[PDB]
Amino acid sequence: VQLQESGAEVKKPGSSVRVSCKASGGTFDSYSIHWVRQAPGQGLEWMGGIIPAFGTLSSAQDFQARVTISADKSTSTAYMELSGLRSEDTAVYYCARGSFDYYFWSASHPPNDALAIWGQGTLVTVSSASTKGPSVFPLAPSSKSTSGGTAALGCLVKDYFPEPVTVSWNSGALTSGVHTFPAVLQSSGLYSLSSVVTVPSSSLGTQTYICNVNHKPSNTKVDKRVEP
Amino acid sequence: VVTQPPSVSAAPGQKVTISCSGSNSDIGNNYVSWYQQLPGTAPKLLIYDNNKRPSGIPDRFSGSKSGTSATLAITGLQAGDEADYYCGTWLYDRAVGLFGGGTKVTVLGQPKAAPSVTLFPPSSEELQANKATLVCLISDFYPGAVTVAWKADSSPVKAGVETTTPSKQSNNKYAASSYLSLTPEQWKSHRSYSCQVTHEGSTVEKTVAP
Ligand SMILES: CCCSc1nc(N[C@@H]2C[C@H]2c2ccc(F)c(F)c2)c2nnn([C@@H]3C[C@H](OCCO)[C@@H](O)[C@H]3O)c2n1
Repeated sequence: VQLQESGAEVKKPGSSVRVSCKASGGTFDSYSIHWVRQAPGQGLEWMGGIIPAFGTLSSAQDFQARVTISADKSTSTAYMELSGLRSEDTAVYYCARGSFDYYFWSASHPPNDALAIWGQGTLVTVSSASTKGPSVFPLAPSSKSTSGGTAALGCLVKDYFPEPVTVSWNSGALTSGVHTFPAVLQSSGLYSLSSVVTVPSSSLGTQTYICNVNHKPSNTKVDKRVEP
Repeated sequence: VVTQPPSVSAAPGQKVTISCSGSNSDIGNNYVSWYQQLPGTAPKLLIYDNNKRPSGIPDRFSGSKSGTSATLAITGLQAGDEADYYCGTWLYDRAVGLFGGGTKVTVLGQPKAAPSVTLFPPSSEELQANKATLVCLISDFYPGAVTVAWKADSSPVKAGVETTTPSKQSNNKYAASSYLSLTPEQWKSHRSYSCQVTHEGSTVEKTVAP
């Protein structure tokens, strides 16, 4: 039902990446697996595909000599390795599962296969700048952040590299009124972002608020208590 | 390359049409599928087998093919249809996949919205690490363009200010954030600091004091 991809990472120019695609709540069976990339603010680009049941693979002409597409049958994990990494290889790497069951395939009849299930994507950043975990600071609710009624409180995720950083509240239980803002890039080359949550003003002395900051490139998770 | 128009626009409730132009070797001899990508989301399958729809996909989306050219159509164009749309093919002969350039769908006549502004002062924990950041968060504005100016008391501060580009939210409104980097000393030296947000000639100003 889902395609669980490996975490975002920085990778040095000239190095190689291996992105994992794990199927959860379902197995590869006889469906195709495809790697599709998207550079920030750019289109989708097909890289290569495999039918894990057969071990039969293909890659785009532009990647043929740098991409290695593989798959493990049982476990149900597919891999895409891309070598000689360059700044132009910075992109979100998606894995996707086809709709067609290739056990019923007849080679004289092309199938109506399409990219039915997609992974969330892993952002590979190709840079010679090294990884940095974030510094997480609480953004306390005060009378200057109150609107009635409701009250705004948040977390400041300062000086991290590379992107992304995800933020949830109360271990995912608090989803209503959450606004995680896109990061700013400082002149230092480090990023910072903020996450806010609009809660009822009356619950400020009775409800605990913790923002859960995930920085997968540094394998950091900061659970920051936001008190009044 | 499979060509798509970069931008397509229509008002709420009418019909929009997305073209996918190719050649015989790509679109011509093979099946075209359609993909939708909302901002920040992974692509989603809308149309497969030139015209068929997967489960959950509303009937407002339809697909067609005429040789080297394919078309996606949207009827009763909603606010939630504002996304990026791609056509994709599989070259059966060569065993290769190909996506068109992608089209951005913009919905016309969206009402103007005043920005919602929240300003946060430095946290005492940040101040203890001998650094200070003022956090100005801007949300629910339309059109997606604001101007941010910061002030120390009432004097203009240009240095140590980092503002993002405006970003589209899930409610088709826009958001942006501006940060003012200070030393704890400068923060305490002044009696106040302001973040002024201008949008459509009107300003929403917030203040924080030590
Ligand atoms: C060797 C590659 C196996 S992956 C594969 N995928 C097929 N369908 C792809 C999903 C659909 C698709 C649609 C739109 C896109 F934009 C996109 F990127 C992808 C597919 N259809 N036919 N085949 C045959 C199977 C056969 O390989 C197995 C024996 O070598 C080869 O002839 C392919 O052309 C597909 N394979």
